[PDB]
Amino acid sequence: SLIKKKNKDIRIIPLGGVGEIAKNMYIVEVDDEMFMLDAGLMFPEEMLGVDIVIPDIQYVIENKERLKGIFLTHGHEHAIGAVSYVLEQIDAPVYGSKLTIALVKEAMKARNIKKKVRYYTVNHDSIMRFKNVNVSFFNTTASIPDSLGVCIHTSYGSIVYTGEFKFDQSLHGHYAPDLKRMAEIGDEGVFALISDSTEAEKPGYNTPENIIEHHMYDAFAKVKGRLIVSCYASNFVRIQQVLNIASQLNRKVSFLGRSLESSFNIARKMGYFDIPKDLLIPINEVENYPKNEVIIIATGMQGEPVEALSQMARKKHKIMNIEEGDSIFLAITASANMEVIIADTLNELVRAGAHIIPNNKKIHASSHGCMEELKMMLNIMKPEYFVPVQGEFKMQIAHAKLAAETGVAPEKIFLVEKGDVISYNGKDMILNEKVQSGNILID
Repeated sequence: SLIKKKNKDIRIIPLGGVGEIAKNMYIVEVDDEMFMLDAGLMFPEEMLGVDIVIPDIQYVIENKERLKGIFLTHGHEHAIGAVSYVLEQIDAPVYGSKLTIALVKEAMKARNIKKKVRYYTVNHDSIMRFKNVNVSFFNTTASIPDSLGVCIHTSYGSIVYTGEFKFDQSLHGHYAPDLKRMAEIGDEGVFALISDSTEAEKPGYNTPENIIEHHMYDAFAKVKGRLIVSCYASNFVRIQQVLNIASQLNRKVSFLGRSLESSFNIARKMGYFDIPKDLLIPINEVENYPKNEVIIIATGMQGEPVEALSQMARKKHKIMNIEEGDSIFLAITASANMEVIIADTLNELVRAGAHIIPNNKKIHASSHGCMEELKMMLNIMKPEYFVPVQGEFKMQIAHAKLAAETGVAPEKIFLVEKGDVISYNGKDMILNEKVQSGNILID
């Protein structure tokens, strides 16, 4: 009764999501308990013959008896696309919001994996208790609803992992952030913040979605023929905007691609979308309408939209191809991994006689916090140590500069590569070890 248990050693190890924006996976150890935070995929970067890339988890396998859980922040492919592959190697519980869990189950069914999985749905009131720590959660604002940040409580203070977030006052309901809970976490004491760097190079605030939606309306109103929208199947913000605008322009909407069809059906049943009746049509009926009465939302059979758009542009798609006069709206976050395929696909679309709605100040990728939003998270959390993740190295550097601006000690900011081990022993935080890391190519 007189002795309280107290934590001694911490390790933080990125296995994916640094040096890239995708395949996020962060291992946190507190003494003899290990936690996996996200388990994403990345679509192939000239990688020929690859469908997806997932993190090498050999370090976790070597230590698997200590893995107490996989905690999933949100249902983007870059956060959950590797989960089924992880579960074929190791049997640990999977914690996530009601939507994230439903999406993981759909992935397991799609790969016909029959193994018993221990899912545990959490929300912002859940506190998961382990031997060494407790884990709590808080709502964030992502491009998919029901996203959660993760807070691992230790005797040194909390280890906070944000996942994807932005601060946008126009997003409410299942996108509303837990600002008061975040402030309480910061006030109680944050030992380490692990935060999203994807848009850390961009000044200001990301554009609010109400303004993006109005600009999408203006652009789509000018489209004289068919409109093809290319986005991730997880981009529920964009999908909802397209549905709203379609109804206002007297266009029908149809989906092209397996992951979109499944994610939408799941989410619609769960009540996540506002859908006018008679808006949606099956893809086989699109040819029956005048061109200026249709919007097609297209993603890869796997959820990678640019490859499907390239197939359509080159008249190689199995179901539906681009025709001269089509207009295209491509909604995707830029990365080093995607820039060649994006450039080539845009060229192919122009050669096919399609019109490209610009990627400019009026409309552009608007998820992930820009500099001021990242500073806001830093100022709320007031971390002792800071580990920028979810980005290429230049994005991590930009984010580290923001942390120093908000007052994090520069010697307490760690710039990590895949397989690096940050460790703390109650005295010093060090980066003095590496573990195995790398890319597993799935065909």
